Amino acid sequence: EIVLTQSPATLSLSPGERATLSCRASKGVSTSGYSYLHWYQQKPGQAPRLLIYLASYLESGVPARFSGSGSGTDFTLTISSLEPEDFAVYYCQHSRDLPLTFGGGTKVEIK
Amino acid sequence: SWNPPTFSPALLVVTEGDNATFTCSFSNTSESFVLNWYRMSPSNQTDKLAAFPEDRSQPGQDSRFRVTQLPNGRDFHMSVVRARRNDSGTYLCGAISLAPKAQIKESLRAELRVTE
Amino acid sequence: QVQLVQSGVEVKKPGASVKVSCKASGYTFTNYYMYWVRQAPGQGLEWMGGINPSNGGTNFNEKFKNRVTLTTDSSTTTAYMELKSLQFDDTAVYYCARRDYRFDMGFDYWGQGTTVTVSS
Repeated sequence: EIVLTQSPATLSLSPGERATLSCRASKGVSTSGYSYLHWYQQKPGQAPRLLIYLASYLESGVPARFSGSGSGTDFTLTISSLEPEDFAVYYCQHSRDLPLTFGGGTKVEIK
Repeated sequence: SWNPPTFSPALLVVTEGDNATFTCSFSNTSESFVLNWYRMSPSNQTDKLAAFPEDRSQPGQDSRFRVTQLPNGRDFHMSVVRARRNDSGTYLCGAISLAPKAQIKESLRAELRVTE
Repeated sequence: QVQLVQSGVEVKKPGASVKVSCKASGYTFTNYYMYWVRQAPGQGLEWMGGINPSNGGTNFNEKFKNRVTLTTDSSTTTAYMELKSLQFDDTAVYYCARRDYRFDMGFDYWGQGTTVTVSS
């Protein structure tokens, strides 16, 4: 069973700053050059939204200031310039095997 | 730019209980592209039997529809193991470019008739 | 254009069962597998299970293997999740989310969530 660990637990940032979020898997989630790791955004009380799929592909309609990178057990989500609408919790999720698990989340707060 | 995969042979005949092996050919297989193995459904839609790499989160995945990458880098065996009479149908494969707005290209369709 | 609209809030007692719906619209209902994930207060996101609308095949998290029943109706393009023998740890927000049937490119659309409360 693969466990996803997100760091940090909280980023207190102002608009215009760049957010970098880490997701580390207990086992590798990459095979044949594909990384089965997705990034979602959830504001509290609202439904999640897919941001990044296959760890580096930007979902259509999601602004280009979001980007994913990494492989194996180490993954990063970057918001190049934080906007007010970006204050929210961010989750990673793997699908290397069953069961599918999520990370604990990183809350991007306004300071 | 990329070309659609090819599916062979156009007509495959196997006896009940034997393995029925098609071949999907695609030369772009990489971190940019994925493969699908389909059989036409009663609704005349392509029902995904398998994928390369293995779609482990597909609900109700049946390992009896096996996909194997061959050493030559272009060919992929797509086999129905222990084929049954109800496995007769129309089969094809697809190649999916994963980059945002994933695009799909299908092969031509082949026929599998399981006899005896 | 693509929507997933779930049923309303559910208030249940322990031992009861609940059936949550998820009406899909704006797309070919069989081109996407449907999955169910819940989020409890004080817990994170937890995958419950999935169903292939074209053949009714399912997969499950072993925690829910014998208490969850997933069904679909293509004539109404609706996915259903039935959870029986509700206990207190079942209090959560329950989401349906779709995934491309060709390959796993994420849960690209989620329902709005269905609050289910188990209380005495």
